[PDB]
Amino acid sequence: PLGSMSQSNRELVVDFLSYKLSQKGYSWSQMAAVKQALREAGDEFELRYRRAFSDLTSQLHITPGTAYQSFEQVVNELFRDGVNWGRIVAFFSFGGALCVESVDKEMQVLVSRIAAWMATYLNDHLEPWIQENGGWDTFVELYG
Amino acid sequence: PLGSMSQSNRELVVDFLSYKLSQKGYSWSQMAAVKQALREAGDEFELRYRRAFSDLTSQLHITPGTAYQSFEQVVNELFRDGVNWGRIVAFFSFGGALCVESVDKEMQVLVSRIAAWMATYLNDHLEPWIQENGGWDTFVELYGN
Ligand SMILES: Cc1ccc(CN(C(=O)N[C@@H](CS(=O)(=O)C[C@]23C[C@H]4C[C@H](C[C@H](C4)C2)C3)C(=O)O)C(=O)c2ccc(-c3ccccc3)cc2)cc1
Ligand SMILES: Cc1ccc(CN(C(=O)N[C@@H](CS(=O)(=O)C[C@]23C[C@H]4C[C@H](C[C@H](C4)C2)C3)C(=O)O)C(=O)c2ccc(-c3ccccc3)cc2)cc1
Repeated sequence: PLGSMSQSNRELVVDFLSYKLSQKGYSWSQMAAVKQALREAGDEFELRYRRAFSDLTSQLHITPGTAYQSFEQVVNELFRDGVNWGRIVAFFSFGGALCVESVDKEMQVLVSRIAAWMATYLNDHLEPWIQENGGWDTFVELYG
Repeated sequence: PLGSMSQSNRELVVDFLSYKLSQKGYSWSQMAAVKQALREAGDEFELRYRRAFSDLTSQLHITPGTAYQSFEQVVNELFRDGVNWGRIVAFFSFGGALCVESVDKEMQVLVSRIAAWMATYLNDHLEPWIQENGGWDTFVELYGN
């Protein structure tokens, strides 16, 4: 019978197939294609701007009392000269480094908080620009 | 829909953060850890058994006319002598190679059908073994040492 294990097994199938296709330059779906391009873009960005990115991550002193306001202020400096795809990649890489740092410092509780901050920032600040500049599909075209 | 951006942007955040955490040996969730261990196990298996795996994948070529039974027949031979985690990894890798081949042959439509055959096989055949052998959490523990 179709219980809860069948649902989680389907999720594993989709994830594994998405991975294998991506290794050959193919994609499970357009969403998987966006996820893959953004994973690779973040790696490329972190490699190209290692030293300058280290200076950015050091600007936010994450503690269990850190509110969205503090994250928004640092991220706003990133988009000071306007929005572009590269600055959006830097934004994802920044939230990415904050999560790693939180777990390193045994503050795993902050990971869910960071994820919610990122979603709010995207929706409030970046989504209108993303829509006006061809959506995530254009980012995939440009990156590939 | 009213919640479509909220859903998709959240999905992107979760995916990217899961990826960054995994690169440093951490995991977003227990499900993310299962997914990562299975991705790495698949790569390991494919590397260790390159020649034997080539013999297996050459047994089946999916066309728009291929029925589930042809897939189930080949997969059944993987588990004729019993189930273990390594044979489960080989099953996932097998499905992955069938999907790659479908896209190589410009038949991307078959990838969702293969994924549904894999889910059916797991539900109809492997759930009792997975449960009895400690679930996917035991696979993660065993693979990680
Ligand atoms: C993968 C990647 C590679 C490079 C960059 C570097 N960069 C730019 O290259 N900026 C371009 C404008 S752009 O449209 O963003 C160009 C893109 C080229 C391809 C396809 C698509 C996504 C990627 C990769 C960027 C467009 C410019 O100004 O000439 C930047 O926008 C940039 C952003 C942030 C920092 C930075 C670094 C450390 C602390 C704070 C900020 C530096 C450069 C960012 C990502
Ligand atoms: C990542 C990986 C590495 C090796 C194998 C090879 N292998 C075994 O090594 N089998 C073990 C028993 S086991 O419980 O599967 C051991 C595991 C060790 C770690 C942690 C966890 C998942 C992985 C990796 C296997 C348990 C044995 O027999 O002593 C096999 O069971 C095996 C399965 C299928 C084929 C095969 C090859 C080509 C065409 C068709 C089938 C060959 C060997 C499969 C995966």
